[PDB]
Amino acid sequence: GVSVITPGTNTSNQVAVLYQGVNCTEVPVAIHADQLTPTWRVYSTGSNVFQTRAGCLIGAEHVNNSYECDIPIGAGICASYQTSQ
Amino acid sequence: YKTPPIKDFGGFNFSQILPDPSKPSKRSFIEDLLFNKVTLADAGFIKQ
Ligand SMILES: *[C@@H]1O[C@H](CO)[C@@H](O[C@@H]2O[C@H](CO)[C@@H](O[C@@H]3O[C@H](CO)[C@@H](O)[C@H](O)[C@@H]3O)[C@H](O)[C@H]2NC(C)=O)[C@H](O)[C@H]1NC(C)=O
Ligand SMILES: *[C@@H]1O[C@H](CO)[C@@H](O[C@@H]2O[C@H](CO)[C@@H](O[C@@H]3O[C@H](CO)[C@@H](O)[C@H](O)[C@@H]3O)[C@H](O)[C@H]2NC(C)=O)[C@H](O)[C@H]1NC(C)=O
Ligand SMILES: *[C@@H]1O[C@H](CO)[C@@H](O[C@@H]2O[C@H](CO)[C@@H](O[C@@H]3O[C@H](CO)[C@@H](O)[C@H](O)[C@@H]3O)[C@H](O)[C@H]2NC(C)=O)[C@H](O)[C@H]1NC(C)=O
Ligand SMILES: *[C@@H]1O[C@H](CO)[C@@H](O)[C@H](O)[C@H]1NC(C)=O
Repeated sequence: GVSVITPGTNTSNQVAVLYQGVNCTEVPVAIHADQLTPTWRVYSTGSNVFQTRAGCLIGAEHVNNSYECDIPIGAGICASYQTSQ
Repeated sequence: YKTPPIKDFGGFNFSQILPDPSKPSKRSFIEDLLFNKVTLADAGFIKQ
């Protein structure tokens, strides 16, 4: 499955995608070279690709802090919208 | 809440039920038995 992470329509248009139960090597192979079910590929470039237990997280900067869950993701990961922003 | 390092509980004993740091999974002794007893399937690991 493919799920979209957003902090709100107008809080920001910035969003992150999750390929739950996927390895962070096929989504790079899911670049615009081969057109998978998703059509957009601008974020497929990455530069912030993060691999987690739940799957592959793209477009979301990875930090090394601890906070209360904002948006559940899975396998001990929650993402929020903080600062730069 | 973190348990105090000194286990002075008036003779009452909880070492087995309290976590032991040595365990890679910080689980009490009894908890480990429960994990082994359950023949879990479809763990959902990332695998590869
Ligand atoms: C969050 O903090 C941790 C550190 O507690 C970061 O892990 C690693 O921390 C070291 C030192 O800051 C980073 O420097 C590199 O360390 C490696 C160790 O093998 C060394 O070979 C390199 O020459 C360099 O000195 C390291 O890059 C950093 N990341 C690792 C090991 O993956 C952690 O990166 C931080 N999380 C972030 C920025 O998202
Ligand atoms: C609870 O009672 C005893 C006596 O004070 C202590 O807990 C005991 O800790 C040992 C671990 O050493 C447990 O088994 C023992 O293991 C060693 C190897 O490590 C082995 O050589 C011994 O023959 C023995 O099998 C023992 O089961 C355990 N007993 C209990 C009731 O936990 C501890 O000091 C006491 N804890 C508190 C809070 O009073
Ligand atoms: C996702 O895809 C990447 C790449 O396809 C996988 O990276 C692979 O990770 C394993 C280890 O986890 C590597 O195997 C290693 O081989 C050396 C000998 O060459 C051995 O000494 C090590 O103990 C280890 O077994 C492997 O080289 C590496 N690359 C590939 C193509 O497999 C990754 O495992 C996949 N899954 C995740 C969660 O990343
Ligand atoms: C638009 O902005 C306001 C901020 O107060 C809030 O209603 C929300 O962030 C947005 N409206 C939505 C998501 O319906």
